[PDB]
Amino acid sequence: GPHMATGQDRVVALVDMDCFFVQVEQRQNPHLRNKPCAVVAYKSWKGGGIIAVSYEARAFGVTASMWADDAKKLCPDLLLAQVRESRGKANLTKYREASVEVMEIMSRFAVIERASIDEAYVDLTSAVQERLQKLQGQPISADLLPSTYIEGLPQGPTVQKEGMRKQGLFQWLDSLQIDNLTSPDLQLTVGAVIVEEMRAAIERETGFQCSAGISHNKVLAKLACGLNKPNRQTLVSHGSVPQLFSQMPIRKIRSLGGKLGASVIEILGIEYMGELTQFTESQLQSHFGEKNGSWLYAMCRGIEHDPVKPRQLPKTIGCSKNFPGKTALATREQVQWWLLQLAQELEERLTKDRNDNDRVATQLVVSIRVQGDKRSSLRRCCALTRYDAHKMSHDAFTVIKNCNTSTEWSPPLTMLFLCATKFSAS
DNA sequence: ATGATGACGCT
DNA sequence: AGCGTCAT
Ligand SMILES: Nc1ccn([C@H]2C[C@H](O)[C@@H](COP(=O)(O)OP(=O)(O)OP(=O)(O)O)O2)c(=O)n1
Ligand SMILES: [Ca+2]
Ligand SMILES: [Ca+2]
Repeated sequence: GPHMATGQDRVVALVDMDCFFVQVEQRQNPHLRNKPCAVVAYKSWKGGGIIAVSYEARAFGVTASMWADDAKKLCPDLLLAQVRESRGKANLTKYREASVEVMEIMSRFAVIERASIDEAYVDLTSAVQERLQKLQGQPISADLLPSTYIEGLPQGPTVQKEGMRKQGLFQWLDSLQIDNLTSPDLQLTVGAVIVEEMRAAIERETGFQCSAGISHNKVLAKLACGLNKPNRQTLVSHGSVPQLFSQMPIRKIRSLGGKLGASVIEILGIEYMGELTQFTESQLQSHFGEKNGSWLYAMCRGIEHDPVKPRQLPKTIGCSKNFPGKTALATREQVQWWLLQLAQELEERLTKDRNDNDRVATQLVVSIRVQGDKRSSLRRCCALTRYDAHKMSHDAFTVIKNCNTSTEWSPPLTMLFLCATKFSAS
């Protein structure tokens, strides 16, 4: 139990666009539609680096971080769109703008947290209560959930994918107690009805398809989203967690895909998320720190309290370019010229941002990488007082020039990064 | 060695 | 403040 919390207090969705940069290019160029295709940055080196891949091309084994020339070996008919190039660098404006299209539609339904260029979390708790006030006690038909998967179902007593989806959904809805407006499962179900609507509106008004996850917190909603991609949505109930987590590799859960997840596996000698339940909160805290330990203890039971933050715009605006291998900047003149190119794109994006969103950045963060992967090697800041490219590139040079151990610059820089931050209204 | 981003934690 | 981790 009567005093044990179960993490069923919210309805949270994570919406993520399907092969996003590819859809943006396919909307614009109908020849690319329903074909194996990919988006590449640059062209000179091995046909360019693949940044995004349609599902038709994934069926040939093509992935991101492949060189286009190598992708062609797996998929000879592969079609390519390339990222716009401005001032000698890749420019993502087209995708940032398509992103705004989608975010503004989602923001009509509820408060969103912009999680990336093509993903947003939604807290649907209030919206769900609303929809439950209307539809006073009346059944939810499977027709309101035409693309929803219920994770863990069907169980017990078809041969095709859509057959299985529906069988599971029928089992789910048949068991659903609609007379209790406090039922966590009913609330998730209504949550999923709203997300069907949201996803319909996105596709109607933009042409873009997406997937979604619906559950009681962000981590489960994110996990749920990727269970049935593309163009589908997945409901992960509290009750589904023990079986789902029982064979779920630790690295699949958000924030456990890197070093901490590896420590968890190595120190505890476990593989799957469910196995974490057999450790006390104190043991987990002793191994991984108080915050991580408490987080892990709750999370392996499907419980997480990270709030959906009310934030629709990025908190930073940055411009970055890598200079790998022989292309690494070796002279002072090069460093200054590329700082200028970056500052000019940055100035362009800052002026737009100020006009649109009534805010101004006050700090300029300058970050470089040295040949050989020193320490980002180095990060320094200065005041951003004027949206002026020549001043910003000059200031950035001023704060990094001391790092030169040499007309010549050594060690060669393999990356430059300018980032505007610490925004104030207006 | 996708190269281009973005959010947040630690000290 | 500057570096590290984790992710799209
Ligand atoms: N390391 C990465 C990962 C992604 N992206 C870009 C290209 C993607 O189209 C977009 C969204 O990334 P996702 O990881 O969501 O991948 P997609 O949306 O392309 O595919 P999926 O349908 O698997 O989400 O961000 C990128 O530039 N660099
Ligand atoms: Ca995506
Ligand atoms: Ca994404």
